[PDB]
Parts: sequence; structure tokens; C-alpha cells
Amino acid sequence: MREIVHIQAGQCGNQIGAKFWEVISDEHGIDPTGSYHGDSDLQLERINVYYNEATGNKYVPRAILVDLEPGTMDSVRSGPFGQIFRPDNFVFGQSGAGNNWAKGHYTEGAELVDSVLDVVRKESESCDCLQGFQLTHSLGGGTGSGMGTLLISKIREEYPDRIMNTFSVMPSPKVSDTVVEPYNATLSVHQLVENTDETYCIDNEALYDICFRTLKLTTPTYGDLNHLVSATMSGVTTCLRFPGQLNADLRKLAVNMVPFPRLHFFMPGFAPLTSRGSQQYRALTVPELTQQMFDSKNMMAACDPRHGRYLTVAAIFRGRMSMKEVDEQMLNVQNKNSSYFVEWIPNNVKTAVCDIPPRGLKMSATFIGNSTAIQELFKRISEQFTAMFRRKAFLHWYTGEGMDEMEFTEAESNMNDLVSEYQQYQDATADE
Amino acid sequence: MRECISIHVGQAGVQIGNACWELYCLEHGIQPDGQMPSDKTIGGGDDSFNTFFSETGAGKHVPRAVFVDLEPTVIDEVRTGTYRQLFHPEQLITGKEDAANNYARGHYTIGKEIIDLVLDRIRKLADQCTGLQGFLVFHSFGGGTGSGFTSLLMERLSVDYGKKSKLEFSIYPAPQVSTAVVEPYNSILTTHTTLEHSDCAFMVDNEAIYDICRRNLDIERPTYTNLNRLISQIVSSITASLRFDGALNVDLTEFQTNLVPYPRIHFPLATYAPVISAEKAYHEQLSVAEITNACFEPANQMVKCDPRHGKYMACCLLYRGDVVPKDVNAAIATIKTKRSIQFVDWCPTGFKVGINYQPPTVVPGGDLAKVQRAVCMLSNTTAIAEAWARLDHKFDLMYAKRAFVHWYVGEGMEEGEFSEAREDMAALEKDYEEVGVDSVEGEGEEEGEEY
Amino acid sequence: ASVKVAVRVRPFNSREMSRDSKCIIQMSGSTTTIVNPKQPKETPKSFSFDYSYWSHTSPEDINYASQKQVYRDIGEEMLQHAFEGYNVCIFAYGQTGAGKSYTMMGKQEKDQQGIIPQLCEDLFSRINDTTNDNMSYSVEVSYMEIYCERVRDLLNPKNKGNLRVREHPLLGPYVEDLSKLAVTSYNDIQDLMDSGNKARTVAATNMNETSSRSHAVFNIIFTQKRHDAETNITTEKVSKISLVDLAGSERADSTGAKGTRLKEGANINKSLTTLGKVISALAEMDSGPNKNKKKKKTDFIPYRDSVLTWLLRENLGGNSRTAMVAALSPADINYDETLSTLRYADRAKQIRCNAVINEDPNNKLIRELKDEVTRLRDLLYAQGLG
Amino acid sequence: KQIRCNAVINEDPNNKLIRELKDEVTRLRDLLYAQGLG
Ligand SMILES: CC(=O)O[C@H]1C(=O)[C@@]2(C)[C@H]([C@H](OC(=O)c3ccccc3)[C@]3(O)C[C@H](OC(=O)[C@H](O)[C@@H](NC(=O)c4ccccc4)c4ccccc4)C(C)=C1C3(C)C)[C@]1(OC(C)=O)CO[C@@H]1C[C@@H]2O
Ligand SMILES: Nc1nc2c(ncn2[C@@H]2O[C@H](COP(=O)(O)OP(=O)(O)OP(=O)(O)O)[C@@H](O)[C@H]2O)c(=O)[nH]1
Ligand SMILES: Nc1ncnc2c1ncn2[C@@H]1O[C@H](COP(=O)(O)OP(=O)(O)NP(=O)(O)O)[C@@H](O)[C@H]1O
Ligand SMILES: Nc1nc2c(ncn2[C@@H]2O[C@H](COP(=O)(O)OP(=O)(O)O)[C@@H](O)[C@H]2O)c(=O)[nH]1
Ligand SMILES: [Mg+2]
Ligand SMILES: [Mg+2]
Repeated sequence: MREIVHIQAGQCGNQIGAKFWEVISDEHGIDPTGSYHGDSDLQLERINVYYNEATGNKYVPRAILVDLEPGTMDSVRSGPFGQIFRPDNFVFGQSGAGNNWAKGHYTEGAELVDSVLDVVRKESESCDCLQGFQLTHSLGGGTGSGMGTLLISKIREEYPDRIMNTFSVMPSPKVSDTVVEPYNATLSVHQLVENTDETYCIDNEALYDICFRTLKLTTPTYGDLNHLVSATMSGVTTCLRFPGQLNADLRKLAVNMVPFPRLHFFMPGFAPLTSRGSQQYRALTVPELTQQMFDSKNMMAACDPRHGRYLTVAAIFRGRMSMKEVDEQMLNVQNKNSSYFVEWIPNNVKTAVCDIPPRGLKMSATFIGNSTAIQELFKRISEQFTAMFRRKAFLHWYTGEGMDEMEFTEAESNMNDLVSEYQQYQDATADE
Repeated sequence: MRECISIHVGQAGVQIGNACWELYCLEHGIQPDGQMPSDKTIGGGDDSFNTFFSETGAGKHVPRAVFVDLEPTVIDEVRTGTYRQLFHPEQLITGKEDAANNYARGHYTIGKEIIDLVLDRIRKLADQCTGLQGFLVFHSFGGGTGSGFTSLLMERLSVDYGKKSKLEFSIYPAPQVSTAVVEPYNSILTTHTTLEHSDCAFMVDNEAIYDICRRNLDIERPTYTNLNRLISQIVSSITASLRFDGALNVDLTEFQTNLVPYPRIHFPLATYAPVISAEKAYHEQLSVAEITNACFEPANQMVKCDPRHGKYMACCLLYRGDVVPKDVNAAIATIKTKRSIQFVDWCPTGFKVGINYQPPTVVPGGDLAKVQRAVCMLSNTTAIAEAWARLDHKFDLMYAKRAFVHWYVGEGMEEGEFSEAREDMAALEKDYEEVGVDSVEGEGEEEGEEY
Repeated sequence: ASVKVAVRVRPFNSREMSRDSKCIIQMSGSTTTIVNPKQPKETPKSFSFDYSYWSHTSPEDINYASQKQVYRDIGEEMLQHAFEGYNVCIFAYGQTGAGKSYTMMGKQEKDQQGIIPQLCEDLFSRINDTTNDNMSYSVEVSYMEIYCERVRDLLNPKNKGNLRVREHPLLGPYVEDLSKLAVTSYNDIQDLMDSGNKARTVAATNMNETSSRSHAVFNIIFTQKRHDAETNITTEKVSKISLVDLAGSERADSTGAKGTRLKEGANINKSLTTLGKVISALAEMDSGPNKNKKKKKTDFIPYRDSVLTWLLRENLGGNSRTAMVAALSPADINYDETLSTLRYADRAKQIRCNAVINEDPNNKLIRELKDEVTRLRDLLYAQGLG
Repeated sequence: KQIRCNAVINEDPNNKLIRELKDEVTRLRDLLYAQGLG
């Protein structure tokens, strides 16, 4: 029986984790205080994946919270699901990084990393058979990028066999919120490409587009975006917690998705997303979910899949349905869109089906693609990186905390090599 | 605990401090005598915010403020005013003559014998503080105390504390308007300390604020109280992000990290968008787009310099009130398409954004209207060089004939201290002219190997 | 130039003698013939290599390749090139039990020593031999290992930590904080060699009583300086000798590994698979643009997929002169691995390099401009314009 | 009697020699190619 240890870093990671724990506690019928008030017996059968059991017949999530600003922890505690977390896992300091990757990684995070690792060891030693970790953080910020990369490196040093997932919010194409996003993004991606098994790319602009065009929300806030990301996160690990006709562990997805070690950047998606207004018009069937999942408008990464090819894709369905229809629809999607799939990976569509659907939906599905179009994202960052590194636009803030130009140059080189590796499959007609 | 020490030097500093502390006491519900009835009425809370007030056992709240001046008049007005019981009885007032518009008098002769007491009080305040963030120094170029004593204080603080941030709000002399004959000498001499020791220096101009208070807030005969209130609103917008909650929260270190490309160009402009009177508060939506556009209007700048004559190097937008991130993103996208607003090619992002839930307050008897949204924009740009260049010309016109020089040398300076400072000033100007230039065409000259 | 390829056959081992011991390798001149023990009717497929060493029959003198013959063929020439000014690499290859450590390390107590003792020794007896008032030499020695995707220092005192790997923009990948020491006589470097061999991680297995559990790299940084104010240049030459001992492939069925041994074998096989992939990709890339037209459009090479190929980026291609010494087992039971080793040696024969090595590029430009001035002045004088 | 001094610049000998040799090469090459001897 498998566990997942959960780590949260930075403001974005903390908020996404809070919403994720609210979505999971609903699916399992845990009340905002730790007591179980469910109806289906299957909810408690595999509750050990996320929750430890307390002495009072209460359930405590196996979560770890990290930051260098107490404000985020205070906001989390003073909330609907603040008391559910145990207070010993609230690890934090003072004098935050201030959007400085060097402070997060080298100067300030080097002191708090020991405490975070102590709590991680305490949580990890209590599992019957640990599966892997998952981390939520933002690449474009300060403490998020630095502490996330440092914790990933330390854990991979200590736990080489286990799985390391990551739900990272990358800088957007034209939307921006800090001046120095490219530096932090480049360094964080340089750290992630070596020391991770999977990495789900999330973009704010894609989520805004989903909120505006698909769900027709007039005034979307960060809560909605957290909602989507949280539905994706639950949908990923459904098969660990509920029975299904054809299960799919995390290792199954990792094996069937990545062809080569350095290509583990996944574009996620979810269906069915309607409009609270047209729910009565669209019939819910497997063809409709398949149509919505592969739509370019529905991706959360802000990279058009039609500009590249799918190395691999994985579809995880939840709800009673027929395997014949699912397999036929996957074959149909491959056959019609023959130009968007590589020719040297025959039948590159992983399928999983879980019996128990979400709370009030008859059927649902989540999509995990691995396309060369993701290269575009990196190129954008790389372009902006050059535009500042050539003149040393803000470099004194980073060199003052114990870094040098060599680190920046090698990170840029790693980014460019990654982009070239994705490019070298992008074109058709492998001969000449 | 995000805590700051405010230091007020000179008449301008003390009066701006009066306005600022009125605003802070109104913001946190603190009475003029230091008591807060809100906690007693409710039962408790964090309303005794540690950013600006230290709480004693009895429930009184003392500001984390240091006032300094060489005259007793301006501070004696505060010792017997409405807020006589708010401040600690220390006010660090030298019972002697003043700097007399002379930099040397305030830096060398009479600046001594009072710096030690000021530093002792600052150390006492800092000892009580946990997790100190930085300093907020208020002064004014062109004055004797506000230039020389501020220079000495900044030098000693940089020697002692070193790593803590030091933000500086200063009143640069106006192009045409002035209230003294020897403003250029003091303003140029302050360049040394305002350059090397300070971390970020915000400049405001009296002519610009007079223009604003005559087109926007329709007042025809303003006084210094209105100017101080507007500056207080600016400072409150800057400091709100470490007192109240918000969607995106910007600390004091993020300001320096995002607005300062190089150590020697830390002179950003500041502006407040929804400056409007109660009568004109109606007939106006005052959406996020409108205030964001008004921040970039040349007429609304707080320093008499045209941004269209230069290039924007960095921007930092601080929103207050009922503001949603989507509208901010739309407004920034709209601004980025305008051709009149040019950004340096080496800063493609060029925007920092912060949102805070607390709306701005209304000082009783004030002039600003009650609004639901507001934004304060800081802009590090190259146009500020123009605002310096005029001053340099003025300095030359007085230094060719060595007018008013014997007063300065009679108090302990020498002639060379003038020229050196001027040379330093020139270097700063050239630095700006070096950074605003576009990157050379295909900056690796030209490239392209075989294939 | 291209990669130099040497193939060497070892004699039988106790396990091989205990079971079926029918040999399948034949070797003549510069040709190696393998015969399939399951298909005697099939053609004896043969391969061509630059060097071929039949060390099957020890006491004989008929085409027997001793250690010194292998050195005089490969390592001599490699040193000579090192003196000439090129960075030089020699790396071993094969399957487990092939005899890579014998070819490289050898037995210290006996006269039969592997390649590195011969070279570090000859070079000392040549520096010391040619030292002069103007000439001077400097040597620094380092020795690192790759255990499980982690770099460890062998000559350093006890330090359980792992060293970081950086990428200098011009010099390529390298290792940070590597304990690079200086040696002045042969006794010091022999002590370093003994300490490094003792420090290496070694475990026993069914295919070898003292199998290697980690890749190893022995690096000599060699500097030649000339002292004369009128004519000579100081620090005139700097070069690198890299000598690589690789851990061979393994099969869990015959290996009999359990637990940590199995993990070490899996990591070794992963690194060797990456090395094979980069070798094949390099071979195809250089062959195509050479033969096909000359397009040079684009060809990604997966250097970064493993730390071994990352550290040896400059040796497998670009700025180095490199030699590959493949070891081969004679027995019929190891036929499937021996054929794979031969195939990869043939593929490695197709790889090319681009090595020049110049020092102090300002001096390079200055001397080039001086030579251009002399040439143009002579041309003008010959044509009456000077 | 203030009089003009200008800036005194201490050039690197390496760059000085490189520039001088480049100028010499340029002059010699121009003379050779102008006569059609290259
Ligand atoms: C007609 C009806 O029953 O109402 C639906 C509804 O109208 C729709 C529009 C819902 C609704 O979702 C939204 O409107 C929405 C807005 C912004 C961001 C995210 C969602 C719904 O809120 C969402 C809600 O979904 C759930 O309750 C799922 O179990 C979901 N969990 C949560 O939403 C949740 C949130 C907070 C606390 C606890 C649970 C989930 C989905 C996948 C995996 C795990 C959990 C449902 C069925 C609906 C409403 C209520 C309108 C949709 O959401 C989901 C994931 O079901 C939006 O697209 C789907 C399609 C549904 O038809
Ligand atoms: N905005 C604003 N500026 C002020 C105010 N009071 C004084 N100033 C500025 O201060 C300048 C005069 O120099 P001061 O700063 O008063 O000099 P000081 O602090 O009194 O020190 P001394 O010269 O020794 O008396 C004027 O040019 C004003 O522009 C004020 O209340 N508001
Ligand atoms: N040519 C040879 N003559 C005599 N003995 C040899 C010869 N080659 C190898 N041996 C011996 O056979 C064994 C295997 O040699 P060795 O060089 O250690 O293999 P290896 O390269 O280490 N295999 P690996 O575990 O992948 O490193 C050792 O005991 C050697 O002494
Ligand atoms: N998706 C999402 N992104 C967020 C949220 N809050 C902040 N961000 C993003 O995070 C970036 C700023 O990084 P930040 O969170 O301050 O990093 P940190 O300081 O290390 O925690 C911005 O570009 C935002 O787009 C959120 O609730 N959801
Ligand atoms: Mg005064
Ligand atoms: Mg060996």
C-alpha cells in the first residue's frame, strides 16, 4: 500500500496545495477538522495514500509547508482548512528571498533546508512503502524556485529510487508580474532537467484563457486557477486510491510517457469543463471527453500542440464506461491526426480507466501530453534571458549572494541543449 | 515582524512626518493620545501593527520615529500640538542656531554634538526591533540641515548597520520656483551621500504637486499641508504591503531587486493615479485601466520631467482596494502596445505588480475623495537626467565667480569639495546616458558560421 | 584524424576452463575472425582494426602480444602526440571479464604492467632525461571515479562527499574541487597510483573475483615552459593525458548479483548504453556529412544523458586524439557479448576528431599578425614594391 | 591660469601591439591587392 509525501514551497505552491487538500478532503469525506463523515466504504479503503491516522480516529494530511514569509502560513492557518494540517509541519523563517533565486537557493534557504529535510525524513520513515514525492511551486519567483530546486536535489540525493513529481507554474509569454522572471526560470529549469522524473508545466495565461473562453467566467480570480490545477492533480493519481478496470500507477505513466530521460515536461488538461450555462446541452459521452481533451484550446501550458508532434500522451478516465469505445476513440484520434504523432512510436496513447468518478459528475477525464511544442516556452525564456544577460541587467543582486557568470552560462547552455533535443524530433520525414 | 524606522530631518521632514503619522494613526485606529479603543471594544487583535508602532504594557502605542532638527521651532510646534502625547519625549533638538542654508554648517560645524544622541536613540529603537526591514529617511535638498546632517547621518548609518536597506524620500528643487539663493550648492554637494550610501532615492518636486493640485484636486491656493498629505499617501501606498493582506505582496527588498538594474541608477520617479476631488469623484468610473493609464500621463508626474524624452527601465505598480489581477494584466497589456511609452530593449519584462486589499483612507478635513481603487506607480527611467542637468547649469553660473563661497569655507570645508562633487555629478549623468542607449545593432556585430 | 582502434584477446579463466572452453577467436595481422559456435555453417564474419593483439598463448613467442608490445604500438605514439601539443585520450572497453584492468592497470609486483605505469614512467625518464637550462617541465596528476552517477576523488584523503561538475564556457565540462597534486619524481606518482588503486571500489562476482564497480579516469596535466628573454616563450605548451578504465556490461543471470551489486550493475549498464548511443550517433553524423553531400544542417548528440559521456565530451569528439582499446574473451559462451564489442569497435573506427590546441590566444593573434607582416613584406620586396 | 589637460590613458601593451600589427597588415595587404598580386 503506497504513500505520497507532499511538499509545498512559496506563495503559489502554498495556495495551490491548500486548494488541493480541500478537493481531496471532499473526495474522501474528511471534514475541516479531521473527522470522517463519508457515505461510500471505498473512501477509507485507500486513505493511507495522503492521510496519516491519528489517535482520536482523525486523519491528518501528510503535507509539508515551506516558505520564508510568515504571511502565507498565517493565511493558510486562518482559512476553512487551516486546522486540518498539523502545526509541526509549518516550517518557515523571516526575511524572504524577495524574488532573488540566489537568496532562495544559496544564502537563506541553506539554513531552513535542514529543518525541512528533518520533517521530510520524519514523514517518510513512517510510510509502509513510500512511492514518491510531489512539489508545487512557481518558477518565476524567489523562495519557490530556489527552495524547490534545493529540496529536490537533497531528496534525490537521499531517495534515488522514489518518484519525484512537480507541478510548476512557469512564466507566461506576455503576462508578467516580476521583472526578473527569466533568470529564476532559467536557473530553476536547469536544476529540474537533471533531478526530476516528471514535471507538469502550468501557465497562468492558459488558465485565464480556459476560464474566459470555456467556463465563461467574467471575473476570474486565483481561486479558479487553483481549482483547475487541483482537479488536474487529483486526476493524475486516481488509480492509487480507487479500483478500476485498468489501473495506471505513477510508474506506469512515467515509463509509458518519457522515451528518453531528459524529456519529462508534460502539458496537462482536464475535461469536462462547460459553462454552468450550457451544462444542459452537451451530452456526456466518451467521444465528447475525447474531443475536449485533445482540443488545443483546453491545454494548461499555453503552447499550441499543432506546432509540434506528440511523443506520448496518456488519458486517465474516471467513471463507468466501455473499454471498446475508449480504445476505438484513441485509435480514431491517432488515425485522423496522423501528422501530429511521431512515426517511430507505434500506438503512443496510454489509457487508464478508474471506476469511481469525482463527486457530482457522471464521468471525467484527464490528459497528459508530451509534445515538442513545449520547446517554444523554453525558447521564449531563453530569448528574454539573453536580452538581460548580455548587458548584465540585474546581475549584481545575484552575484552579491555568491554566484558568478559561469552558473548563468551553463544554465543557458543546458536550456539550449534541451530545446535542440526537442527540436530534433519535431520535423517529419526523418530521411533526406 | 516587518518593522521600519522613520527618520525625519529638517523642517520639510518634520512636517511630512506630521502628515504621515496623522495618516498612520487614522489607518490603524490609534487615537492621538496613543490609546486604541478598537482593541478594548472588540477584545483583541493585531491592530497594533509593529511596522510603525511599538506597544507597551499599559496599551499605549509609541511610534517608531526619530525627529531631528537644529531649530527648536518646528519640533516645539509638535511638542505642544494635538499629538503631544503620542511621541516619546525625546525629539533630538539641538538648542542652538540652525545650519543657515549652509551644507558645511550642517555637516561639519554644528552637525556634530547632535549626531551621537541621534545615533544612540536609533540604536535604542533598533534593539527593540525584531526582523528590521529598513529605514525611511525624509529630508529636502537645498536646506542646510536636510542636506548636511542627512549626509552625515546616512554615512554613519551605512558604517554601522551596513546591510539594512535605506530608502530616501527627498524634495528636489524645482526648475523655476525656489525659496533660497544657495539651493544649487547644497543640492549638488548632497550628491556624494545620496549616491553612494542610499539604496533607493525617491524625488518629488513642489511645482509638479502644485500643478496637480490645480488641475486634479481643484484647489487654487494650496499650502504645504496638501503636499505633505499627498506625499504621505505615496509612502502609505509603498509601505502597505507589509501591514495588510493581499493577493500579491511586495516587501521592501523586492522594490530594490526589481527597480535597480545597476547600483548607481537608483533614482525612480513616483506617482499617484486617482488624485481627484469629491465633486469630480462622481461622473468617473475609476476602473483599473483608467488609473493605470493616468499613472503614465506626463501631466501627473510628481517631478517636472517629461517621460517621453527618455526610456523606461523599470516599473512597479502597487494596487490598493477592489482590484482583481485580470484587470491589471489587461491594463499592462494595453500599456505595452502604446508607442509613446518606450522601454529599454534589454528589459523585455519591465513590470512588477503588487495588489493589496486595504483601500486608501480619507483624512478628515482632507482634499482627496473616497475611492474604492488606487494605484501608486514607481518608474525608474532616463528622463530624470534632464531634472539634474538644469541644476548643474545653475551651479556653474554661481561657481564661475565663486559667489557665496566664503560662507561655506568659513565653516570647515575647502574649495575642492565643490569641484569634486560636480565631477561626480557629471559621472552620474554620463552613466544614465550610457544605459538608455539601444544595444548596438546585432550586438555581436554580425554572426553566422557555416551551418 | 580519426579514432585509433586496438583489439586484444586474453587467455582462459578458471570458470571458462571448468566449463566448455572451445575458442572462437582467430586473429592475423590486422584482422579478427569470429566463428559462431551455434552455426558452424555460417560465414566467419571478420572485422578490420588498426591494431590486433593475440595474448592467448603466454609462454610462446609466435605472434604473442606482451604488455610492452601494446604500449609501443599505442601509448608511445600517444605520448609523442602529447609532447607535440595535442590532448590525448586512451579508453578501455569490453564486457565483464574481458581484461580491461589488466590492459590498463596490470600487476604491480610483476614485470607485466599495464599502459599507465609504462607511460607515467617513460615520460618521467624523458623529462628528467631532456631537462636543460632553458627547458622546464611541470606535471600534475588527478584520479577520479564514477560510482553511481556521482564523481569521487581517489587521491584525496577520506571525504565521503561528491564533487560537483561544472561547464567552463571554453574548456568544456570539468570537475570542481578535484584534488590535483604535483609530483616531481617517480616515487611520488607511484605512491599516488597505489593509493588510488586501493581507494577504488572493488567487489567480487561470478564473472570476476575482483570486478570493477566504477568507471575511473586518470588525468595528467603536462606543461612545457621555455626560458629565454630573446627567443623563447614561457608556458609555451599545456596538454592533457586522459586514461579511462570503464566497467563492463553485466547480465544478472550469470553475474549472480543481489541487492547493492545488482544496483551497481544496472547503473553500469545504463551508462554503457548511453556511451554506445553517443558512439553510434557520432559515427553516423561524421560519416554522413563526409560522404553524403556536405550539408551540416543539424545533428544533436546526447552528451548530457550521463555523467560519463558528459565528462568525456572533448575526448569522444572535438579537441582530442583518442584511442579505444577493446578487450575480448575467447570462449564460446561469451560469443554474444564479444560480437557486440567487435561491432561497437567497428563503429568507433568511423569517428573523427578536431584537435589543434593553442595557448594564450592573444599571443596566437600576435604571432599570426607578425607572420603575415613578414609574408606580405617579402611578397612586396620580391615584386619590387618593398 | 587654468589650462586644458585632457585624459591620460594607460594602454595595455598587448592591445597596442595588436592594433599596430593589424594596421601594418592592413597597409601591406592593401598595397599588395591594389596591384593585383594577391
Ligand atoms: C451541474 C453540476 O453538478 O454542477 C457542476 C458544474 O456545473 C460544472 C460546470 C463544474 C463546476 O466547476 C466550476 O464552475 C469551476 C469553475 C472554476 C474552476 C473550476 C471549476 C462546479 O463548480 C464543480 C463541481 O465539481 C465537483 O464537485 C467535482 O467533484 C470537483 N470538485 C470540486 O469542484 C470541489 C471544489 C471545492 C471543494 C470540493 C470539491 C472535482 C473534479 C475532479 C476531481 C476532483 C474533484 C460540479 C460537479 C459542478 C459545480 C459545483 C458547478 C466544472 O468543474 C468540475 C471540475 O466539475 C467546471 O467544468 C466542470 C463541469 C461541471 O458540469
Ligand atoms: N513639500 C514640502 N516642502 C517643504 C516643506 N517645508 C519646507 N520644504 C522645502 O524645504 C526647502 C527649504 O529648506 P529646508 O528643508 O526647510 O531647510 P531646513 O530643514 O529648515 O534646515 P535649515 O536650512 O538649517 O533651516 C524649501 O525649498 C521647500 O521646498 C513642506 O512642508 N512640504
Ligand atoms: N592478458 C591476460 N593475461 C593474464 N591474466 C589476465 C589477462 N587479462 C586479464 N587477466 C586476469 O583475468 C582477470 C580479469 O582481468 P580484469 O582486467 O580485472 O578484468 P576487468 O576489466 O576488471 N573486468 P571488469 O569487472 O568489467 O572491470 C584478472 O584476474 C586478471 O589478472
Ligand atoms: N497559478 C497561480 N499562480 C500564482 C498564484 N499566486 C502567485 N502566482 C504566480 O507567482 C508568480 C510570483 O511568484 P511568487 O509566488 O511570489 O514566488 P515566491 O515568492 O517564491 O512564493 C507570479 O508570476 C504569479 O503569476 C496563484 O494563486 N496561482
Ligand atoms: Mg530650518
Ligand atoms: Mg576492471
